[PDB]
This record gives sequence, structure tokens and C-alpha cells, in this order.
Amino acid sequence: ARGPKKHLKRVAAPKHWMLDKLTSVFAPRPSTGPHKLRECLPLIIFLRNKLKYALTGDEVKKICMQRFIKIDGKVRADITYPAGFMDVISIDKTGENFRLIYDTKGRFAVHRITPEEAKYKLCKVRKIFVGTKGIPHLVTHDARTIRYPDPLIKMNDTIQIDLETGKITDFIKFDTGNLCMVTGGANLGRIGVITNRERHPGSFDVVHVKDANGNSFATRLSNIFVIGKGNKPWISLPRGKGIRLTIAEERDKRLAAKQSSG
Amino acid sequence: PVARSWVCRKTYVTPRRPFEKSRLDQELKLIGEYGLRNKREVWRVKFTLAKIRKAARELLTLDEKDPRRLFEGNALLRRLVRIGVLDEGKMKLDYILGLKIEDFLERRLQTQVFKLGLAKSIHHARVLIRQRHIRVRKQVVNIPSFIVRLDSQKHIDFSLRSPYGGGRPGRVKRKNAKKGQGGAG
Amino acid sequence: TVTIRTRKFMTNRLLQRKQMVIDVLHPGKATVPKTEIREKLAKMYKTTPDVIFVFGFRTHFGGGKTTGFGMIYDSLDYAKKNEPKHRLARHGLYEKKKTSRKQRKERKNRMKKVRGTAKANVGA
RNA sequence: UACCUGGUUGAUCCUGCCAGUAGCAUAUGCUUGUCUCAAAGAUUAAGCCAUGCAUGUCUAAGUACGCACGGCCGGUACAGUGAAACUGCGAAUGGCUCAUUAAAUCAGUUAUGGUUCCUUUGGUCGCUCGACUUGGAUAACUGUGGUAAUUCU
RNA sequence: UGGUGACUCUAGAUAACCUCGGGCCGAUCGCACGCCCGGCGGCGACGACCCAUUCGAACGUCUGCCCUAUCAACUUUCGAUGGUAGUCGCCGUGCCUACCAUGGUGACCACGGGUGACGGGGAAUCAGGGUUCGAUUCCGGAGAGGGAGCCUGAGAAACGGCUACCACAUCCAAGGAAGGCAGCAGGCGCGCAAAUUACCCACUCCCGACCCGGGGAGGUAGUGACGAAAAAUAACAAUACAGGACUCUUUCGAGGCCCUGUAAUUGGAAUGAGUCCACUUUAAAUCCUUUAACGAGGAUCCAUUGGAGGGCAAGUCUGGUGCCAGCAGCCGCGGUAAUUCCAGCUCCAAUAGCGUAUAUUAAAGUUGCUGCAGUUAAAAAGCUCGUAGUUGGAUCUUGGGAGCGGCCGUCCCCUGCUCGGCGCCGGCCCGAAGCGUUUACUUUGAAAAAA
Repeated sequence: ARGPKKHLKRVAAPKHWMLDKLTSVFAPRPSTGPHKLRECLPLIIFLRNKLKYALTGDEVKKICMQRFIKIDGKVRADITYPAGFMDVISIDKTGENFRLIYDTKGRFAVHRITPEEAKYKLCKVRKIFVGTKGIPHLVTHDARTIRYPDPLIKMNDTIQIDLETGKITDFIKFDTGNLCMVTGGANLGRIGVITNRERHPGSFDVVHVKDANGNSFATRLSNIFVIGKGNKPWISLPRGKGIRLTIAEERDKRLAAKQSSG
Repeated sequence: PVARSWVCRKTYVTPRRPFEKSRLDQELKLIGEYGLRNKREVWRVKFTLAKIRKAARELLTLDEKDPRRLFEGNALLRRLVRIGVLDEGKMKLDYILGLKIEDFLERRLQTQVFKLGLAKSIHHARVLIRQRHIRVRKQVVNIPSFIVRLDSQKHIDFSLRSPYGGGRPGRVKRKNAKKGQGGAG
Repeated sequence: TVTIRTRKFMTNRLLQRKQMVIDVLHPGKATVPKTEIREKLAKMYKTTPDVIFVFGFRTHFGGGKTTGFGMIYDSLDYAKKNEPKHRLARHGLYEKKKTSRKQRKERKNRMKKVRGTAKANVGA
């Protein structure tokens, strides 16, 4: 190509959207935004595919242009806006509020929350730099550039920010023992306490994470978030609590629920 | 670039020797017994069994209490048991190899419609299926391949809509009754 | 004896409508026309038949049962606002131009030949 | 299903090939009732192409003195819909084909502490100590044309 | 200041510069209107230098490609490998200039040539190994008749942009002008070989100032035995008949309570191929599904395609021909009793399909790593030395401490020196860094587009 791509083929789309392979040739190419192409859930896919308010994409136009969908605090009239991790989708006329947190299976769950909870989100810091006149700047995973943060906030921390203002409240240091939502790789959606960050100078730093049931796994650092101090999370978790019960456990727990419920 | 599937696979394999007397006359023994229409209907069943019987060979190489085996093996066992081919008493996957073509031909709708005794032969059974007289849980089944789930065996009866049930009496009777009153005057 | 049980019932306050999958039992006789289902769903949900839009029916093989999708809007002012134009046109309350896209394109490419007010004098 | 079978000899046992055997994908012959999916000018000629179409676009929010249509309460200009035209944005995506290309392309894997980046998103946008809004156009419009001929001017 | 594994980083301080072909610091536009003895403000739209972010792009790292030696040396003062300093470029770089140095690659196959070679994800075949294919819907690359040059723009060396040349070709009042279907249809040609000059933006998405317009992208029909899935072409009874159960008879024969099979015998009951109102379908239709009515006895609403010597399932039948005609993948058949030709009847095989030609896979353990062969069937150099290649003797830790089940089983231990927590009157037990023969190997982990 001799310039940037504007289309995205349906078969080329990221797997976690769970678009089929018979409705169209194309998937919605996410609008350029805070989150990456492969990590974002576009608004259209959150409206017509998950919540199923709309049927078509012209329906999602007729909902979003009425200025109802308020993604993390601000109204969005773009059907392919990249809503991503921790972002709070406020549909005001239904009085519903959703936080995009990963189900323990790779896909984003529909996780309803209290409006009292919806007022804040939690942001992983990507880097810190010192701006034009000794002014410490602070770039997050959703690119929310914050000037004059608390000086004890380091590179891989998280920051509980208030959406109505956009100011930090409290920050979780990246320390051993803290809860961790894993936001990349095979362990996507998994929750557990951070056990051992193993430093590999020049290469990628792996980070071991012990689960709540004790089923310890590992991840590359870059794919790791922190959601709580020790064992207590700062969000509401989606059901399953980021454990990833095995295919055998899933099977007999489907059999058990299928017979017991009736 | 189009929104079409393309995914499709054969459901049979043609045998290597086309004129084994022993095979030709064992596959016609199957066709007669169970009222099938060509050797493709036999090579279809034989091929499904061979794929099952291939998957079983693959799982018996694996170590006992392997998570992939225990999951995959039980998944295969509960499927064969569910269609009435294997027993709940015998659900252990070394029995899957001790399993043959008559066990799958017994579970196809043609043979159940016959061996319930609501048909007069196996050839009459296809007629009753093809001519949409029979149903399974208020679903009229046109097609005699239909493998009957073990729970779904007892719900084979005539259609509510067919003249064999409480249905609108057929074309020949209604024409002969109208000709009968056209004959009487 | 034509019965309608509804299913997957949902109230979209953001399109100002009810929406539900419509299971229609009609054993003995044909797929009943959308008008009849629309009248039979109006008396079910205590509304006027004009704000109901009930489409896309696929009769199950054997044919004692079909399934369509249904919508009940709050007002016709909402219905006419946020409904696709073809499904309004089935209720005889929208008309589109008869002119095919072959005419519109040949007009468009003739209109590019001339500049200014002469663009009006292409179709007579 | 981890398979062979005919053929050199008067007969034999071999080497060994030819032929058979089943699949597959192009062509093709004869034949074809129902029904569901569905490849389809690649192979030769990345040969040559008549004609028609395939990239255009307006909001409450750049610019409206086309009475083209139309509201009335005017003299504090500007109701409103709105063709054209200037402006802005796109036209670098999509689609097609596979000629060229053999450490090239491509793939996995890293680097960019060696770069660039419309757009979105978030910062930033009285930080400089030194006019109640300015200047000349040009298009649409009107008029005068020229060329056999162009989306010419 | 803060940061990295590492900066000549980011930030700070000083001194200056700051291009006239010019960095910013808003002369912009809409809704709702207010507070205030003229001044203060809300909700947006657009604009904007720079940082960051997203979307990428570009050039680099490691490793991986088919045949060829009738290609063994190649590259280099018209840059080959490197140094140094510039120019150019978005930046790193012989990218390019100037002066230097004489390098660089190769029997671990360079270099040259070929390829019916875009690469890959993948496809076919398939015991286990493999072999062959991949133009072809996803990813990446390339090109728009062949080369070349460039305008605009964030992005192009763009071709549904422009500028030449080459080839071809259109219009012409003969002065001139216009062209690029390897986009969608369609045409010619080429061939063994491939479809409609259809309907539509409703779906899928994309573009725009944009809930509103546009999209041969895409969707929908048409052609379609490329191919895949399901699956009609009859079922049932009464009769003549025949074979097999039984009382019974030496044999015949009797009965059919029981079966099973065949006759253009007869009898109703069937249901869809088709015909066809209506609904449903859908942008509008179609097909499908549903469903009134019609719609079957030679059920003429008529199943072909190939065979019948062997391999290879199935006639030593009848009529014709007479080494002719022909069949025949191979072996063979044909010269007067043709099991093979040409037909009739009959039978077999697959069956809505079946034959043929050709590529290709298995069969091929007839390319052999698994796994072939080399006395005589094809094959060991005339003989020896010999460098890369390949292969290479033995040898370097073991006993028990702790615990369980009934002498044997399954576990924890048999490297050492800066920073703090289960504690103690400078250090003892232990927690977290950092150095620790180097590799192959094996096991685990991370990471690895979907299809």
C-alpha cells in the first residue's frame, strides 16, 4: 500500500469481537483512538453484537448521533470509537453503566456497575516524562496525559482517576502481592496476586502471578495491569472472578447447572 | 472477496478394490437388511465409523489421566451413548473399537420407524419418511439418515397432519370418494 | 386458532420501542400475513397497530410454527423517525423515486460534462 | 484398511520394468428429475479493447444579493429551503492481476536510544514586558465571444 | 528535575541565532440567553505550533527458499568490503562525493544461468516417514501496454493524475485534439480451457462538511453436472406359483394356521416432479419453507453410463464378419464351432451420474532418513596417498541423613559473598538482589493474525 489502510476484513478482525464469517466481507475498522486496533472493542460491536439494542449499523448511527452513549464521562457520536480496557460506557436513558473488563475467556464481558462506581476508572501508566519547564507529565494505557501527578507514581503503576474532572485520587504501586488483571496473551482476563517480577535487561521482563485457587501462571510484564491493593480489588469483578476454570471443570459445571436449574 | 463459506467435505470414501466379491456381497447384505439405496449410503456410515475409530486410536496412544484425553474421550463416549450405539454400562473407549456398521444402521430413522412397528417393512419405512408421514417431538422429518438420539427414540410416531394420524385424508381417497359420489349419482 | 407467543422481549428507550422475536403457531393453514400478526400483537400488548413493525418470517419445515422479529414503537413520530425506509414503505406511508441507478449515474456523468447553471439542463 | 494384481518361460524361481488399482483437478464425451451450499478468461496472450458504469461529499455550526421557490412585522443588514460556485476533506482506501522478482519477496523474531506520521484521543493553546474587526481580489451570476472538435476556454 | 540495561535522553543554566521561498501566540462560525450603574459569562463547531497516543509506513537484527558445476572462482579506482570528512535524505548506512586502506564472498556451493517461481497462512495425498500443489477470496509484496520523470498532499514516484519517449490506436474542415478495462459487465483474439453489456445500496463496511448524499467495494438474482451435502424414480395387500419351517407319507400327495420370493394379474391407499391461487421471503422480487385447488398404473411423470477372455464384478447363448472390419491401458481376440469385433437377448458394476485425455498423490521398500540396491540380473573408481566433508577408544560421585505404606517402594538435603524479618546479648538461623565452564539435548514457561 502507498498510504494508510481504511478498511478491515471480517476474517482479519481480532478474534475476541466474535464477529461471524457470513454477514459481510468487512468488519468495522476502529476509528483511531486511545486503545490499539487489536485491544479495543468498537462501540457498534458493544451495541448491536453484545447488548443487542440495535440490529444493523444504521441503527447504531440512530442511537449514537442522539448523543446517549457516554464512554468514560464524554459523549461519543462515532459508531467505530475504540472503547477499550476499564473504559465506562454510560447509556443514560436506560440508567445503565458498563465497565469494559476482560472475561477470563479472552473476550470483553458486558459488566454492569453502580453509577456511584461509574464516576471513577483505573488507568495503567505507560511512562513518565518531565515536560517543557520541569512539569512532570504522565501517559496512561488510554493515553490520558496527566500533568503534575504525585511524585511517588512510577512507570508500571495504576491511578484511580475521577471521570468528571480527570484528576488522580489514589495510585497502586507495582509491588509483589498486589492483584493483577492480565490484559494480553494466552492469560488474557486472568486475575491473581503478583508473586515475582523477573528482570531481563534488554529483553522483556516476565512477571509470575499466583491465582486465587493457587493455579500459578506467568506473563510478559507489558500485558499485566494491577486492579487492587493485596487481595481487595478497586473495581467490581465480572462473575468467575478471573480464574479460568478448565474445559473439564466448565463441562461438569455446565452439566451441574443444566440439571440443577432445569 | 465475498461473504460465502466454501467449507465442505466428503462424507464417504470409495473402496480401493472395486470388485472384492466378499465386500460387494457383504455391502449388499447390509443394503437388503436395512433398506438403503446405494453403496454411498453404506460407505457414508463406514466413513463416520472410521473417523470415530481414527479418533479412538489417537486417544489410546495418550497416557491415562491426560487432561486432553479425559476431556476428548468422555466427549466421544457421551456422544456414542447419546445416539444409542454404545451402552451407559460399557462407556469405556476400548469398547469403541469393538463397534461396527450395524450399530449405526440400527439408529437411523428408517430402521427405528420399522422396528417400532408403525411401518410394515424397511422399504415401506423410507416411503413413510420420504412422504413426510412420521415426526420426532412435533418435527416432521423428511429424511431417513436422521440418527435417533436415545432419549428421542420414544417420540417417533405419525404426524398429526398425516392421514395415518388424525390428519386431512389424502389425495387418492378424496378423489375416489368424489368419484364414488360421481359414480352413485 | 392462530396463536402468537413473543420471546427475547427487550425495551429500547434509546430507539423508543419494544422489540421481541415473534413465535407464531398456525397448524393446518399457511404462513399468516404480517397484517394479521400486527393486529393480533396490537390486541396482545394494548397498543395501536400503526406503531408495530413485524418482519423477517421463516416457517420451520413441517409447518405448525414460524418465527419473525417484531418492534412496537411508542408513537408514529418515533416509528417514522428511527425505522429503515423500506419497512415503512411496506405500511404504505413512504414512497421512493421510480428512477433506477443506471439513469441517476448517466445523469451524474452528463452533469460533469457541463459547468455552472448548464448542469440543470441535462434532464431536459 | 500399514493390501496388491496381469505380462519375459516348455515349466520354475528372481531382478525389473510396462499395464492394471483408488484419490485428486483441468479439459472433455454421453446423460440429467427434486433440494442445499458453491468454484468459475489463472494456465495460452501482464494480448488488443467499442459502449455504459466503477469517488464523490453539507451541517444548527466556512462562503448565498440565482425571486429557482417562498414566510411578513420591516428599513438595525441576515426569515427559511436552497441549484451553481469558491472553500474544506477524500480521491494514496477498496477492486483487479501475478508480469517481474531466488537472501529478493515472504515468514517467525527482535530493533528504531536511527526515523516520519493527515486523522482520532489527552495534554498544551493571557507563560513572550513589546482593534466594536483591517487590505486587494476571484468564482458562481450578467454580458461579449472564438475553435470542425475536448469535462477547451 | 525525572528516566533507562545502556543517551550525546528529558529537564535546568549561560551566550547567541531565528531564514522575508516567513513556526506558534484564534481578525473564525453557530445554539441558548443571562447577570450586571456600558462590563462579566454558558453549550458547542472549526482552526492551531509542539509533546504524547492511535493508524501505520520506512529502513535495520537473528534464522529459514526450487533446479543447475555442460556455471569454480566472483566482486573492485564508471564503489567492490572498510576508514575519515562532508553532500543528499524523514532519519541509520558507499545512499553519494573527495582522499584513503586493499579489502569482501566461495566446495558449509559463492558467482553465473534457469524456473509452466509473487512469498506465506494453506491445498491434495497419506501407516509411520514423505511426495506434489498454492495464479486463486486472509496477511505481506508488486504492477497498471513498456521504460522514465514529476505536481499536489500527512501519505503517491499515483496512472478511473499529469509530463515525455517507445509500441499500438481514436477523432479531424488535415490546423489540431483525445487514449490506457491485469475495476464491473461486455467485445475481439488466443486457445483443450472460464458466466449477465441484469437489479440494489436494504445487509457488510468505507468516503464526505455528513443521523440525510455516494459506493460494479459489497449485496441480490441470471448462466453454472468445477466441486460438496441431503435425496424421488415406488410402497402395501388378494391371488395364481415356487422355496423353507410342521402332523403325515417309502414316493406322490393333503393342510396351510407360520413364513419368504416373483407375474404389463387385480385392488385401492400414498406422496411429490410438475401445474398453480395466497402468504412468507426480499430494497423489489426469485428460490426455500408454509399452504387452497389440480397433479400417477405401461405409475410412458419411461436412468443412464460403461462393461461381461484374464487382471476385474458379470454368458463358453444366438445372428453377422472371416488376420477384413474392428476391439484391445497390458497379455491378447479376429484366417468358417469369435466367451473379446458388429449387433439381439441376458447378466454385472457404479448410479443422477458414469466414461475419456492429461498433470499429480498413494500403490513406489521402482529414489529407499524411516527403508533399496552394487560376485553373476543395472551397478565397487586400475591402485594408493590426500585436504575440506563425515565419524571417532576407555576414564573424572558416591554413600547415606529425614519421613511415610505394606525386605521393596514415593519425597526434602549433601556451592559462596551487599540490602532486611519469626528472633537474640559485632554475629548466629533465614528473606531479596548481583557474580557464578561454555553449547547441543530434554522438560516447563512466555510469546506466536484470523480462516
